[PDB]
Amino acid sequence: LNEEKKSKVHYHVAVIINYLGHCISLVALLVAFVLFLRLRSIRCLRNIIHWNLISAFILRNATWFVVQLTMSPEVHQSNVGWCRLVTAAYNYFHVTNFFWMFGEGCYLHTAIVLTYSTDRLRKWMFICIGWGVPFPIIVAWAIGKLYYDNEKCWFGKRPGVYTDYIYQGPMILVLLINFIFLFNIVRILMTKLRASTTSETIQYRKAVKATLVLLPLLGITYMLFFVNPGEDEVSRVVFIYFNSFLESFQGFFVSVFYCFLNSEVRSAIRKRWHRWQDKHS
Amino acid sequence: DQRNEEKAQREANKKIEKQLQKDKQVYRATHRLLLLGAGESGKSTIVKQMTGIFETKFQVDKVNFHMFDVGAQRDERRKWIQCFNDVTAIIFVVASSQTNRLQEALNLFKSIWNNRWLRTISVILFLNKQDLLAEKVLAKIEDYFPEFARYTTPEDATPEPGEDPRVTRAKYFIRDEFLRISTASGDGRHYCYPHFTCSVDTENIRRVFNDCRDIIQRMHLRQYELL
Amino acid sequence: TASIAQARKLVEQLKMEANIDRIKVSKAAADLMAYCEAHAKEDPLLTPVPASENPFR
Amino acid sequence: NPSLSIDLTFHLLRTLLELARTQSQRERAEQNRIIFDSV
Amino acid sequence: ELDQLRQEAEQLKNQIRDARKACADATLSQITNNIDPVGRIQMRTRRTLRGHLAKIYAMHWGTDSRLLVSASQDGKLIIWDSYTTNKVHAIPLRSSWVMTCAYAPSGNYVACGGLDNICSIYNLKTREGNVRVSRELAGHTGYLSCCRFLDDNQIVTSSGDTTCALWDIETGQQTTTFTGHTGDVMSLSLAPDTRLFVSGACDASAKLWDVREGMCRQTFTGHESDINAICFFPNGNAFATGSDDATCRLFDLRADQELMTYSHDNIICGITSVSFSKSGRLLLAGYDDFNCNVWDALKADRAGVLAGHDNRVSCLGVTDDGMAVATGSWDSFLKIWN
Amino acid sequence: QVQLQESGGGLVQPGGSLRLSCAASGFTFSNYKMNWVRQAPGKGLEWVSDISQSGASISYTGSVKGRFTISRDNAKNTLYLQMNSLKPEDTAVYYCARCPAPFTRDCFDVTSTTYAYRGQGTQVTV
Ligand SMILES: CC(C)CCC[C@@H](C)[C@H]1CC[C@H]2[C@@H]3CC=C4C[C@@H](O)CC[C@]4(C)[C@H]3CC[C@]12C
Ligand SMILES: CC(C)CCC[C@@H](C)[C@H]1CC[C@H]2[C@@H]3CC=C4C[C@@H](O)CC[C@]4(C)[C@H]3CC[C@]12C
Ligand SMILES: CC(C)CCC[C@@H](C)[C@H]1CC[C@H]2[C@@H]3CC=C4C[C@@H](O)CC[C@]4(C)[C@H]3CC[C@]12C
Ligand SMILES: CC(C)CCC[C@@H](C)[C@H]1CC[C@H]2[C@@H]3CC=C4C[C@@H](O)CC[C@]4(C)[C@H]3CC[C@]12C
Ligand SMILES: CC(C)CCC[C@@H](C)[C@H]1CC[C@H]2[C@@H]3CC=C4C[C@@H](O)CC[C@]4(C)[C@H]3CC[C@]12C
Ligand SMILES: CCCCCCCCCCCCCCCC(=O)O
Ligand SMILES: CCCCCCCCCCCCCCCC(=O)O
Ligand SMILES: CCCCCCCCCCCCCCCC(=O)O
Ligand SMILES: CCCCCCCCCCCCCCCC(=O)O
Ligand SMILES: CCCCCCCCCCCCCCCC(=O)O
Ligand SMILES: CCCCCCCCCCCCCCCC(=O)O
Ligand SMILES: CCCCCCCCCCCCCCCC(=O)O
Repeated sequence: LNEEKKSKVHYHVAVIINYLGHCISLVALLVAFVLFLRLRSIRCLRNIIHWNLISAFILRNATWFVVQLTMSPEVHQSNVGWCRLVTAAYNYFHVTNFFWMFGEGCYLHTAIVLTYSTDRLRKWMFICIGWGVPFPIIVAWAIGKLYYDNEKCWFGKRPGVYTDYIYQGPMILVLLINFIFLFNIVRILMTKLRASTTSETIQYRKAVKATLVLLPLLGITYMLFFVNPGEDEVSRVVFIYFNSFLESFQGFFVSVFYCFLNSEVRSAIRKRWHRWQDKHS
Repeated sequence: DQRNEEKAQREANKKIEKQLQKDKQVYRATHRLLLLGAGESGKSTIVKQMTGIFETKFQVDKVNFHMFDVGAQRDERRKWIQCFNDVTAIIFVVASSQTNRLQEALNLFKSIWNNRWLRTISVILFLNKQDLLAEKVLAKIEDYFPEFARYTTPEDATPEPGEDPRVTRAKYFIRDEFLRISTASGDGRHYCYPHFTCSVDTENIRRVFNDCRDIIQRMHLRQYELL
Repeated sequence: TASIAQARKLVEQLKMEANIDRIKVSKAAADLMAYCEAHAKEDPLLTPVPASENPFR
Repeated sequence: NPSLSIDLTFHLLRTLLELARTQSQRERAEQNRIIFDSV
Repeated sequence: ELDQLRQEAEQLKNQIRDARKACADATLSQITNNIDPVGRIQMRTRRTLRGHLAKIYAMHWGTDSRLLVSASQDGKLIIWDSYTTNKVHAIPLRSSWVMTCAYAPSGNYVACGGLDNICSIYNLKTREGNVRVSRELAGHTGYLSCCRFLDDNQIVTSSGDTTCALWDIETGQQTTTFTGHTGDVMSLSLAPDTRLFVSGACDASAKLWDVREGMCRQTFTGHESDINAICFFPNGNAFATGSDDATCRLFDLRADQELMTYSHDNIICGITSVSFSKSGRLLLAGYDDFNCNVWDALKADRAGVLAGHDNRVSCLGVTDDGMAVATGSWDSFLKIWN
Repeated sequence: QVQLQESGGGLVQPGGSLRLSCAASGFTFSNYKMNWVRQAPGKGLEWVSDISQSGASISYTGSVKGRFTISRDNAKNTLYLQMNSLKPEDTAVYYCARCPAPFTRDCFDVTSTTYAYRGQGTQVTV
């Protein structure tokens, strides 16, 4: 009937990677959440967008733990309702995470390129484009799975059925936008560096550092090795390990770089540590 | 009895919060500038082309700029210049040239650039009287500076055609005299933008517009810890 | 010949400030000590106040 | 059968569930071979 | 004609210095050895008033210890309620740069001034429901640095043209003028009986002016840099000055010299605002190292540290009953320490 | 009380040398960067030179470069200025001025009309 593959010894180990970094991602993200509950003098719009992105990563990782705990072949055989509920909630939080990375990219592009149009942005537009726009997409996906393909907890893939792409259609399109803006930003960054740096070595190093910091924020790590060619070979192992490491450590990298290595947040932590030292001493 | 007074104070607080939100939306759109210079610099033609303080409201491409000009004050500048700590730019206008004016301008720019509270505000430099430099070079810049004869013309910039080599040599010498004390202890938090202007020129407003755009872009790159 | 009037005003100001009777340092210090020690009971910043009398809690 | 990097979670879930199904299928075939050897 | 007058002035200064050395019996630190020290002062931030956009530059408490004004450089003068943290009033200003503000002892008028050289007096008798510019005082040739009310009719102002003035609110003319300084008069402090007032300038000197006579009484020169703030003792016989050389100095009016010098090795930041408590034991000093210090006025020992601000603390005020301390810094945040 | 006393001057021959002394009393000498500023008859004040707190950063005006020597003694509490190879243009009233703030580099109001942290000055006629 069927024959086992030689990549099986790899596969479970990759799952162990998904059990490692996601856990320490919480050890970043929730802690970062507490920072945005304490520091009230940092309430500009940029920190609000970053805090909403951290909340989206927290909800996605918590729903991912729920997914990895409540799935079994006995639940996969018979189509139960809460299985479809957990699948729809995970897809909703994933689309919400991508639209908040879109909000990060739109705010950064409207902060650097359209410099004089930065005050036109308001908080309610980003809230309604982050938490609002995924709702009709997930409702349309639920209707399409209710009427076309309603087997195997709505995530079983049948050939000739393209009902999954109705939630994957805009996302990669969003990801396309998250490429293009970044390119323009890098151009403007060069327009600063050549003005401010007299050494070729320093400016390229700072541009590479800014690019490697900005890549996990906009989520362009998914576009690094995106489509498998299709041949049953060792490229599937590279696909699984590369995408598993990036999807597990993306939220950790975003949280650490934008919270713990920021100068204002470190200065506020040093001020509060001196206040606690003066109180205890 | 106290419930009605508390409800009246809550309604007054809601009205004042709505008015302050509208005033915040008005306030964060306008960009404010500080025009500063000497007496013989020629700021009158500058304010005619584009009381204690002088107000100037204008707009370019639907972007409101409010310029503040210091008027009936004294020479004691060490107490009120701390008030201009949240402006986006200090437009420092001096004229190239009686007492020595350029050394006083260099000392004033050195005191502004090395101030404790003026480490975040960028200075847009303007050299106003270039025609006076072209007229006074024919029949006094070599007397006050002994390093004017032992100075080479910078080749990294393109000079305007139809001019004497001594005029552009003195121009870039004054530019390098400002950039020596400008590029000494800057450390990337605040920058200087030297420019060359004349009397009848309407291209200065676009220069101030582009320089303030560069200042806000460098501020947003500083807040993201990219630059 | 413009600062001569300012010099005359400074001379007259020093002559007005010269003829005074300066009180001793120890007597004024004891007066400030007695004033600071007498009003020590009604200082809400020196002595910590309870939650009832404090309107800011 | 194209897959995407974004849908990596459900891809790993489908591979793990298909591996569990073929493992249970091999276990049931082993039990059936025990029944055939006994009876 | 100048050499003889300068030598006569030097001889008179030498006579004043010899008289001050002859009247100096003993220091205060030698006789305050048997005094019980204060100890650790723990003041927490009870209320936090966040309604300003630009930097809060000045504030003043009311007579009823409940309402307080706060002026910012965005063009706002907000009258806050300290108990129920509600905004009672918000006055938009004509000139956006305002360096000082005042509150009436009766609670009816509010003054403000800045770089426009005009003292604007607003009335809080809202017959129509909205506040309006009740008066404008324009007779100074320099920036208005500080202003305080004597009563509902008179107002003492200090300007940056080395002059102080006494204005009548009804007529609009200077009653008397004060011209004895050579630098910018940074601040002034009225006496509790409203008879005399001190004024410190940028020549490291504080002069004691009379309101009724209109001439200087005494001069105090004990600092090394610009005197930024001054405040009276609660009885009205001594005062304390804060300067830019990170040293505070408590002077006496009767002894005509300094009594105490407050300094420390780690403090290299100038003082912005000084204010005593109600009794006179604690002395509050707002430095430029993002925190305030509570000194013991009798033993010169730093008792407390008020560290809750992010930027330069510009204004500090103590209410009349001594219940709380309002500090306002350049991060647009008022904090009510208690 | 802050007091600055100047010493030296007098009518000398052109091309000769001279030495000005500045005695300070009433403050800490090792905290303030100090300046020499001259005022010509019939003209305004103009800045001559300055020395920092430690004495490492010494700067001059271009018209007085290589001919003036400004030094300071923190223990002896004094400020010296050696002037060799003079010119008949240097006849002025000289002042030793103090910057108003300690532990800083900026000096705003040194060359001003009414500044109180400078001495009475000395007359040098060449
Ligand atoms: C249980 C295992 C994973 C160890 C967890 C360590 C946790 C409990 C520790 C380590 C780092 C700590 C944080 C360090 C800094 C701050 C900023 C402060 O303003 C709020 C508390 C907060 C957020 C601390 C909360 C407790 C904390 C999160
Ligand atoms: C916002 C998202 C995370 C909400 C997800 C709802 C989750 C937390 C709830 C809703 C239905 C719940 C399930 C209800 C029934 C069962 C059957 C039991 O034998 C195992 C637990 C399990 C499977 C529960 C697990 C938790 C569960 C899946
Ligand atoms: C709005 C976003 C979060 C998507 C929500 C999807 C979930 C909560 C909703 C949308 C469609 C709903 C389904 C509609 C029809 C049926 C058939 C019924 O015999 C069993 C329940 C079941 C299967 C419902 C279960 C819950 C359901 C799957
Ligand atoms: C899909 C099911 C299982 C879970 C759905 C969770 C939804 C209902 C919850 C979780 C997170 C919530 C959002 C959290 C934050 C905000 C910002 C606030 O200013 C407006 C409401 C808003 C936008 C909430 C709307 C409701 C919300 C989106
Ligand atoms: C460095 C960060 C991004 C983590 C990336 C881990 C990568 C570099 C490592 C971890 C697991 C490794 C794989 C382990 C096993 C194999 C099978 C072998 O026949 C080909 C190489 C290959 C496919 C390795 C390629 C490199 C690899 C994917
Ligand atoms: C901190 C690093 C965590 C991630 C590290 C992942 C590395 C996994 C490598 C597994 C190699 C297995 C090779 C098996 C060879 C075979 O039998 O086919
Ligand atoms: C595990 C915790 C999950 C929390 C999910 C809900 C997140 C709520 C986010 C609230 C955003 C509010 C933005 C405005 C903040 C403000 O300036 O007051
Ligand atoms: C806002 C909507 C929230 C929806 C929460 C879940 C409601 C639908 C759950 C469907 C469970 C179906 C279980 C089997 C049906 C049955 O036979 O009883
Ligand atoms: C911004 C719009 C993005 C939406 C993309 C629309 C294309 C959806 C493709 C799948 C639609 C459902 C197809 C069901 C299978 C069928 O063809 O019968
Ligand atoms: C306009 C939005 C673009 C979003 C991209 C979504 C991609 C949808 C692809 C649908 C392909 C349908 C082809 C069916 C062919 C067939 O019948 O076999
Ligand atoms: C934006 C989408 C781009 C998609 C690009 C897909 C490129 C696929 C390349 C596959 C190469 C596989 C090589 C395997 C070599 C090996 O056996 O190790
Ligand atoms: C090697 C991976 C470790 C993962 C650790 C996750 C939690 C990190 C917490 C860091 C808190 C930093 C707080 C500020 C430190 C400081 O600069 O004073």
